[PDB]
Amino acid sequence: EHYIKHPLQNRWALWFFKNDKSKTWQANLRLISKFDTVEDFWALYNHIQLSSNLMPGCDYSLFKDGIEPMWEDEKNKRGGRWLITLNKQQRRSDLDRFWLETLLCLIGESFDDYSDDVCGAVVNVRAKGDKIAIWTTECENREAVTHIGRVYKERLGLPPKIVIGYQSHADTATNRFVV
Amino acid sequence: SEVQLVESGGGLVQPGGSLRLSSAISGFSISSTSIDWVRQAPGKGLEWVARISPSSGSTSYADSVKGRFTISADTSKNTVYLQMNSLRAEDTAVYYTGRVAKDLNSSSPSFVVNTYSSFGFDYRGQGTLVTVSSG
Ligand SMILES: C[n+]1cn([C@@H]2O[C@H](COP(=O)(O)OP(=O)(O)OP(=O)(O)O)[C@@H](O)[C@H]2O)c2cc(N)[nH]c(=O)c21
Repeated sequence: EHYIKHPLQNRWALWFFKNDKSKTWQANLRLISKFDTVEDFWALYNHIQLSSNLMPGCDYSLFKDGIEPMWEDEKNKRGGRWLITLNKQQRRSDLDRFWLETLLCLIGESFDDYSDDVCGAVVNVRAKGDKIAIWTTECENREAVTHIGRVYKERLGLPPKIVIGYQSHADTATNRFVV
Repeated sequence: SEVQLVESGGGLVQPGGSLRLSSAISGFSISSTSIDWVRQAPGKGLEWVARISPSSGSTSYADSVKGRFTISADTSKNTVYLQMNSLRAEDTAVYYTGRVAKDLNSSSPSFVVNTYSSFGFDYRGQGTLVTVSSG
């Protein structure tokens, strides 16, 4: 009404995936909220369960407005992901901190001009090990992909010896880079 | 009430002058959070100025203002203040109050502003312009 919000550079949508074995993967995927301001990002993040508190087999996906969080999207089909794989102990210590850091790298456009290659990020909550990934639009764009990977690893504070991998969605559905 | 942060008290002063800034906050309690003064000058990054936790009265300051600036609070009026003594040209900026997001409140305000700048505040006012000039 009176309060003036702070526009984000991009418009965003948060998706939720509920594991129901009877349904298709696409049917289990739901858009839960759209936002495009700093205030609306924090209001959403404060009004949903932390990744660490999700039921096993569930996902959150944050994608630029108009990009669906699936391989088949025009903006994802030629692309790939920087993948962080967590062990079972890291669910309590690192999952939420790493996911929030990933969300802030996205809405804060933290890869400068290379942020234009970012489509979104996905957290997979899994018994066998949690996964966080930043999805980029073109697995051939080695300049953008290598920069995003280096800065992402810096922002997460991962030790040098924890090597993270970039996989194309084409390869997942059937590492192109590491840092 | 709707959340508002209304900063006021800015103006034009000559070097050595003083101003007292106010931020009248509505819709959340300053007794349940820290509040930061931050400032934005042309051609510069967002700069953290000072933090107060009104519940405890705990305060901290940027090296650039320590001894000249005093952050304070009136919990009953849900208002925070910045007393700015012996202002210099380099203090010219828009001054804002922000609430850092609860999920980032374990980080130092210097870390939050350096890493997340504006993105680390779940609310921030439109601020008050402070201009220190003799020429
Ligand atoms: C990201 N994703 C997942 N899936 C389906 O879901 C399956 C599991 O993928 P995902 O949830 O990312 O990973 P999991 O840790 O559950 O399993 P894993 O294969 O990595 O061991 C995958 O093999 C596909 O059948 C998809 C099916 C699509 N048509 N498009 C997707 O983008 C897509």
